[PDB]
Amino acid sequence: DVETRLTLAREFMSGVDELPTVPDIVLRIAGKLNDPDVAIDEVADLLLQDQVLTARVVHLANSPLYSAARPISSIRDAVIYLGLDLLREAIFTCAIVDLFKTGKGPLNRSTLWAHSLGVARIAKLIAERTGFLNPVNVYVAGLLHDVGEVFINFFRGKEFSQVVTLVDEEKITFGQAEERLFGTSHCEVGFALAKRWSLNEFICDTILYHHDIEAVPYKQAAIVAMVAFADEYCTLRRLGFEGHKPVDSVRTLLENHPSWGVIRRSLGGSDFDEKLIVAELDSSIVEIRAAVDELFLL
Ligand SMILES: [Cl-]
Ligand SMILES: [Fe+3]
Ligand SMILES: [Fe+3]
Ligand SMILES: [K+]
Repeated sequence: DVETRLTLAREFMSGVDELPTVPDIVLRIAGKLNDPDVAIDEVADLLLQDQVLTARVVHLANSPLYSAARPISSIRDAVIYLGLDLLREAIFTCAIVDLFKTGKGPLNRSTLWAHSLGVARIAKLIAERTGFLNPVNVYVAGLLHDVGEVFINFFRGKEFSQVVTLVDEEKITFGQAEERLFGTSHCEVGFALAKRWSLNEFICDTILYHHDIEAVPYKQAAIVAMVAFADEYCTLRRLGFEGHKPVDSVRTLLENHPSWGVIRRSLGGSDFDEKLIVAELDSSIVEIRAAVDELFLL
């Protein structure tokens, strides 16, 4: 009954007069992720007129995670030092942050952003460790995964207020509370939204299926599997808000997570040890959380 939930999701957006938008640069970048031979200076040139976006990009570029110890002070430095993929990634991040800032609701702006940035970054780490060829695509799917909660929070806040208090009082997940109160969730709303924005279906499906990887109706589902894992990981390691049923052992859950099999079926040649990946994440999650929390203050 996804169409029932998808129909309800579209009706839920109908009642909003002015719907959120994303910059053309976000859609442009989203569209070009698979083209290895784009000219870096063309990408760089997109920032030229935008002093605010430019300064944001130089700031993220200079962060340890992007730069290491090398000082990035101009955009010219960022171009030379980041290269095409990390530059697309940094620009995407610095432009999409306006979506997460431009509103208020019952959940704090910073809650949704920090969780989304965490998911993006962890999902990318997984992409890298499992040999996935275009990890920026996983990053972008990750950062957008909960764009539906952003919508409900900012645009149907009066209503989301009730989701929050049902969650806080009966200790169910946001997705469960949404299902009960609205008959649809941020998965379906986020899908409807991303479809309205003309985002590729690899992103749309990640938004739709990220709370149950086992629902994806096709075999090559690496990105979704990566972001679903990253979301559950973040939620279980203090980088989230959506809630989770009680777990006997988190490490064991993460080690046995269904995404690992989905990634292996999608990437026939990839050899990885999910035990060591979970261990690595756990060893760096305090640092990851610090970096996330510090980048932009929303
Ligand atoms: Cl739809
Ligand atoms: Fe979610
Ligand atoms: Fe999430
Ligand atoms: K503020």
